[PDB]
Order: sequence, then C-alpha cells, then structure tokens
Amino acid sequence: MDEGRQPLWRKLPISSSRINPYRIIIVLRIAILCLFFHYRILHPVNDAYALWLTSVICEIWFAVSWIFDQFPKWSPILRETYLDRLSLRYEKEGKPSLLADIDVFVSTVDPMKEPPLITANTVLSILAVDYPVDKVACYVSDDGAAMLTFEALSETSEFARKWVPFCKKFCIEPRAPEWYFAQKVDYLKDKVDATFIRERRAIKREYEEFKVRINALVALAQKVPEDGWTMQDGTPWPGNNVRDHPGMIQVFLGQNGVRDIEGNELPRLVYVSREKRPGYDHHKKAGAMNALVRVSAIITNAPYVLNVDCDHYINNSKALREAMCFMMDPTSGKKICYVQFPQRFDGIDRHDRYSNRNVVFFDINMKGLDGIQGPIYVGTGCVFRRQAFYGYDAPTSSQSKFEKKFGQSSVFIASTLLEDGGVPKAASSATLLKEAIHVISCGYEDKTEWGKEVGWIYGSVTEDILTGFKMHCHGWRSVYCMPKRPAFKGSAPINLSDRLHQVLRWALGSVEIFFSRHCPIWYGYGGGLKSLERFSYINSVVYPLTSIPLIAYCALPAVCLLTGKFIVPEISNYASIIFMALFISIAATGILEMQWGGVGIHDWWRNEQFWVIGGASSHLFALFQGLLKVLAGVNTKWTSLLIPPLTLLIINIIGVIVGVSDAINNGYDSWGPLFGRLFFALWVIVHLYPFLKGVMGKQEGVPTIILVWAILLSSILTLLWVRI
Amino acid sequence: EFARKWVPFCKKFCIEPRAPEWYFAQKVDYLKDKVDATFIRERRAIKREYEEFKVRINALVALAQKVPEDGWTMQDGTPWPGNNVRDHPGMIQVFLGQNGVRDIEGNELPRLVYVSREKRPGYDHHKKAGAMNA
Amino acid sequence: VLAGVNTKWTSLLIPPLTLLIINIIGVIVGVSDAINNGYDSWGPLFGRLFFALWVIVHLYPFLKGVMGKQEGVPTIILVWAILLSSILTLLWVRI
Repeated sequence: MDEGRQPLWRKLPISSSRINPYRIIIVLRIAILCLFFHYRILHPVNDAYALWLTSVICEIWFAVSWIFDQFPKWSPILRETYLDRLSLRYEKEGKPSLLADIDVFVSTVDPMKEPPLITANTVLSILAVDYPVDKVACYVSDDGAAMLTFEALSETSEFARKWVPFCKKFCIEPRAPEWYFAQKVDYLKDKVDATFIRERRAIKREYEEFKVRINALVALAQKVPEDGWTMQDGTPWPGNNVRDHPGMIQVFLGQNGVRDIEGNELPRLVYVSREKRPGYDHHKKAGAMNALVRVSAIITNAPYVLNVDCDHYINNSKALREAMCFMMDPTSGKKICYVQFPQRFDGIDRHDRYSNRNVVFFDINMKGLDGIQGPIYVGTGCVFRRQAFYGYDAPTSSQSKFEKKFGQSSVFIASTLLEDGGVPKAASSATLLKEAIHVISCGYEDKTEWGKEVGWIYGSVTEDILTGFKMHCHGWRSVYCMPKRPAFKGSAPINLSDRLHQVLRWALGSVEIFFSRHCPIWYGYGGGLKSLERFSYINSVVYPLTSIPLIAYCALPAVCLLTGKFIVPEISNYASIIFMALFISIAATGILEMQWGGVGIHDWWRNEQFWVIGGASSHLFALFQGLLKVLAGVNTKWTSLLIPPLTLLIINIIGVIVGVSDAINNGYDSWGPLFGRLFFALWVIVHLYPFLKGVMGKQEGVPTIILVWAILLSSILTLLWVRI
Repeated sequence: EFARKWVPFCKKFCIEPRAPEWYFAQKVDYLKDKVDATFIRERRAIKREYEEFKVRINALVALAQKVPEDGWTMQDGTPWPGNNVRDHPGMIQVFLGQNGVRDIEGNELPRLVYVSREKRPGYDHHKKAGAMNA
Repeated sequence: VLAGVNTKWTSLLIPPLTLLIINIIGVIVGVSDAINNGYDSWGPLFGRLFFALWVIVHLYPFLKGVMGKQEGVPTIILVWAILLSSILTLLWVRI
C-alpha cells in the first residue's frame, strides 16, 4: 500500500552548501597545523630550551585533542518525524489503539534534598501525556524509603484526577502545573473552548490549595517522632530505618482503582522501594533502575522504558508518539537501542553565566554523533528498548542459561520473551505482587549478569556512558530525536559550586571508566562498534586528561613575565605568517561551526570560558584523585577546587605588574616582544575572568582560609621563580 | 476599621511584612512555607478588602482637596477645631484599645491615639522636636 | 525611466553588508601595509582608519544582526555579497 510504504520518519543531511566548506577547511586547518608543528619543532630556543619544550608539548596535546574532537563531526545530520502517519498507521480514530506499551521511570533519593513539589509536578506531567491510559505506566523509586514521598504521591494521585482531564480537554502545554501557571505568555492565545476561563480559575485555585497541602505535609514530616513514623491507618511505617527495611510496592491508579472527574481512568502510578539491608551494596541509581526494570517487567511488562529524572518534567505531551515514530518502525525499530532527547533547562540567566544551557555540545557534538551510530546516552530523557537491556544482539543488522543471566524468578524469564510487551498469558494475575516483591530482594542479583552485561552497568559514577557504550559495542544503533518543542525540561544549577561539583563528578567517572576494563581503547573489538564511534568514546573518556597541558599553558606567560624569556626565538615574517594563518583558520572554522550549528557568538564564547575554567579547576583534581587511587588508597562548598584557578590568576596579575615595571618603567628602550607577552596574559585572565568577578563582586563569597592558601602558594611560586 | 480585619489575618498566617501595600506587591511566592488550609480564600478576601480600603482612602483624599467656604465640618455636624493651621486648640482622640471595639476574632487591638498639640500665633512650636516632646 | 521592468527581500541587504566587509578588508590591508611592513612615517593613517570607523560605527547593526542572535540571512545573499566584495577589491588592487 502507498500509505504503508511512506516512512514514519526521514533523515535530513546537512546541505552540501554548508558542509563542503566545513570539510574543506577542516582538511586545510589540518595542513596548517602540521606545517606549524614542523616550524616549531625544528627551530628551538637556545637560552629557553625548557620553556620551548614545555610549550611544544602543550600545543602537541592541544592539536591531538582538537583532532580527536573534530573527527566525529564529519557527517552531521538531522531527523524529522511525522505524527500524522503514526496516527494513520497505529492510532486510527474509532479503531482500538495499536500503540505499544510504555513504562516511565522516576528516581528519588531524599525528600529533604529534593522537594516533593518538583517530583509531584513531574508525576503530574507524566500522567498527563498524550498516550492511551492503558498503554502507559509510571514507576517511582524511593531510595530513602521516606513516608513523605509516599504521602506526596498519594496526594498527587488525587490531584491528577482533576488536572489530567483539564489538560486533555484544553490542550494545555506544558502539563506541569507549576510551569504552566508561571508562564508570562498570553494563556488565552489559540484557545477556542467557551468554558476555558472559569475552569482555568478553578484549577488554579485547586493547584494553590494542593501546594499548601504539600507544604503542610513537608512541615509535618520535618521531625521524626519518638516511636518512629506511623501511617494514616495506625500501622507503623515499614521504612522507619533507611538502611534496614523490606521492599514496598503500592499501586495508586490504573485498572480498577478509581475513575477521574470525567469518569475515565488514569495511567497507573506505582510506588516502589527496594529492600535494603546492612552489609549489602545497593549500587545506588544503577541498582534502583535495575530493580525498577524487573518490577515493571513483572507487573506491566512494557517493551519500552522511559528514563525521567525527578527534576525533569515532560514539556511536550507528544514526546512518546515521537519516540514511537522511530521505535515502532518495522525495520529501524528492531536495530535501535534507545532514543535520546536533548537536555534543556529553565530558570537560567539570560546571559547564561555558568553555560548551563550548553548549546555547543547538544547542538554540535550530539548531531555529529547521530550521523555515525547514534548519540551517547547521557543524563535523562531516554527511551530504551528492553531487548537492548537484556544483552541481545540487533535482530536486523536453555532454561538454566536463562537462570544464570536474569535471575531465579521464572515469571521474569517468561516476561522477557514478550516481543510486543504485555503480561504473558501463562501467568496468574493474583500472584503478581509477591513476585514483584521477590525481584527487589537484596540477594536477587547473585550469580547473575545484572550490572555487568545486562541493565545499567555498575563500576562507574557515570553509568549512563558505560551502558550506552555496552549497547553500542553489541552493534545497536541510536537516534537523536530533536522535537520542535523540547520534550523535557529541568532545573539548572544555581551557583558555581554545584556546577563545579558536577563537572568534577563527570571527570571522576570518566577517569574511573578509563582505568577500568571497559575502556573503549582496548574493549569492544568484535566489529560491531564503528571506528568513529570508538574515537568519540575515547575522546569522551580521556578528555579530563587535557587539564595538564592547560594548566601549564596558562602559567606560561607569567613565568615569562617573571624570568625574561620568550617561547619564540625571533619574530620573523615566515613565523608571523604561519601564526596569522593558523589563527585565521581557527577563527573561520569556528565561524562555520556557528553557521551550520546555529549557535550565537555569546553562547560559544561563554562555553569556551567555562571549558577553560573547568579544565583548570575540576579536571586537575580529578586527575589528582585518579593518580592517588593508582598509587595509593586515599580519597577526599569544597574550598580546595578554587585554589588552582585563583592562584594562577593572581600569579598572572603579579607577573603582568612586574613585567610592566621592569620592561617599561626601568628598561624601556627596546622592550621587544612585550606586546604579545602581555596579550597572552590578557587572554588567560579573560578566560579566567569569572573567578575574579565572583571573588571581587557580589552574590558570591569565599572563605579566608582558601584565599590565604592561594596567596601563600602564589608568593612561594613567585619567590622560587625569581630566585631561579 | 481596616485594622480590625488586617491584624488577625497577619497574626494567624504569620504574614511578613505587615504593611498591606508592600505585602501585596511582593514578587516572592506567597504560598511558600504556608500550611494553613484556609490561606488562599482568606488572602483573596483580604486583598479585595484592601483594594476597597485604598479606593476609600483615595475618595477621602479627593474630597478634602478643596477647603469649603465655611471651613471643614465633621461627620456629626460639629465644625473641625483645626480649621486654622496656626491657631487651634489641642485635640486628643482615642480610636482602639481597652473598651472600644473588638476585631473579627473577638479580641482587642493596640490603642491608637491621635494627638494635635495646641498652636497659637507668636509662639515657636520648634517643629519635630516640640512635637516629640508633646 | 529607461525601461519597463520592475521587481524577506534578500537583495536590499547586499549593498550595506558588502560595503561593511569592504571597509573591514580595507582596514586590515591598510594596517598590514602601513604598519607591519612600512611603519616609519605612516602619515595620515590615524585619520584614514578613523573615517572607516565612522562607517563601521554607523552600519554596526547589520554586522550585529549577521553575527548575533534573533536574526539571520540565507547563504545566497552572503555568498553574493562576498563575491561582489572580492571582485571590487581585486579590481581596486589591480587598478
């Protein structure tokens, strides 16, 4: 049929008019880089040989990093989806829906650190998605086993009864009440229903009362009672001890249950808390996700799993349909491991002082990855296929064995064999809660492959990268869905401390992956993994190692300003021409990067600032911790990470002052290369300006101990450099 | 008269600040740290009452802009003693406090006293210092 | 007047962008010629650049829109402007 032959989606290669010059000047800049290195190596500095050697090592490292970064971006593409064809094929009006089932996972660890209002908003947004109510289920994992989360979910389930029909009737976007009622956009735009105003006022008042109720619940649960927590029916709370409690599973909505305001049903909401016992490693988020996968397979057994963070809400209600446009395709859907959505955040400054938007990565590197094998699974907002998580190869590219791979639960083994999802027919519905409690036992993952070859992979802080790499080495492919309206939105870090800690955590995870047996350099040699994807994985693994060449280079001018030497033997016409050509090539290549990627100058400029800041601050301590773990067994706002950048900044300032005094006030005459000498320090201080702005400005603050340490280290370094 | 409604609301709901104009013009989320189940309805009612109070104050200001021909007169027919700014006897009035009138909760309110010191021609009143001493 | 022919309209921005990039190229070339190579008695270059600054000061919004956000032009008009600027520069250098 003509309708059946029309694809549900199609790829849009970057038009040749914008991709041919990109490749041309990539090759050209490679040529000038090689010529520049040939010039630099063969002409050293006689009286400053050590400085020349350090500098040439630094640019060699920089060029290697640039090559490894630029190579994956050879073939960027875009992807376009058609929801009307999906409706024609699977969601035809009148006929029953043929869409596949969906499970959406949310994970929370502490109601004190993560306010229950945000989790309630996320749950409300998920429950109001534009999907059949019987084909979508929501699972919430609570690692803290706190009754506050249970009561917040119980109240959110009662508010959903009123919120979901309103959104479905009036096409409200976004479905999260907090972000919808706080929007400055005209809410009467494109609204045609005659009863919009009264119902909107009523639902706003109801939401305000719900917020007050949630605040009261939070206030009441602030202090633990003497005899532990108790429920509303007199029974004590099983999760009184955070580190010692049995597994708990509760169902709030769905089949049977209770209907909503319009009389229809609502998506099933399940509260799951895995068993915790002393002396057992729970593996934190990876173990929680594995337990959620097992529970969802036991109860609902949807064939696709949505990973949503607690602070991320479904902004676009059509995200599930867009995911199914790829995942339900008869040909591509078999070979797809997951669908990845871009990460967007709200509440960010207009200038994005901390580069929280991160436009450069998600709009250049992700698109380049999508053109070879698929984006790397990062963060949240990912639609995984169950068959990929089970350690199976791509279809289109032995009971004892099953018990050795999945576990000792035969119901889960039976559920794993359902291609289209759903509860297996040869399974009693009455005995389903007991098996779901069994699969979250602390000792279930014994002598099995969970966390090693199937599910989320342990052994690293950033388990997402490891899971994506393990799926990709099997030969699976991934897509990078980029909807017109962003599918998911979250909350950006407020101050610099949280961003620095997050960058340090990412770098530590990358280092741990590098030192483990799952390194892309020497793992995955089966032929399934593509060469360019392997290079991208290596680049994402050994990126923090570029901290050492950075921290030396930023310290190069100040030493020059405190010793009297230059890295260039003598300024010549040939050398000046080579330097100018290299700078022009770099600037032009960046220009076409913006042109094809659609990124403004401000965003990429501040992204470069933040990249330099991160490499100088967090990656250095990441490498220090890695070396300490290699050579020993020691380990650690954290007032130590800011010591290197501030020390280097004031070293550069002192060196600038000393050089100006020495070569102008006293010497003068033929000052010489002092113009570029000061320009280099100006570049360094510009790249590290935000630290000085925070230290000297407002809305910040640094303890005196770290400042004293930095000043003492700077004075010691300056005295040693002057003496030697 | 507006105090008899404003004060119990603030004391019950721990409203900060207590000035209605600055409280109702705050961009901070007013639902933060509020646990009472009847906060929204009472806040809406008190906001409407404060708007009506502002309208009444505006009407009073507009009415008193122009002095009448025979001087000012009170609401009971007696003339205003302070017709002349530089020549009037001292006036003391008590509005709230002990006895008086209770609020919407049945409790009393802090005493409010209106004091106007005597002014006569040829006498130096010393302005704010004299007013404070009086 | 002379015929009977007649016509975002991506032609109106061709003259200003072409003239702006011509001024930028001329500034760069003059700085290279009269400072990097010649130096000595550069002469009235302080005025010669300054006048050009005036132009780039007055036509700054076009550059801000082209390089900034909340704007954008197709590749065809940029290619036409670059080609016209290169042709004009080559003709001026040759003559």
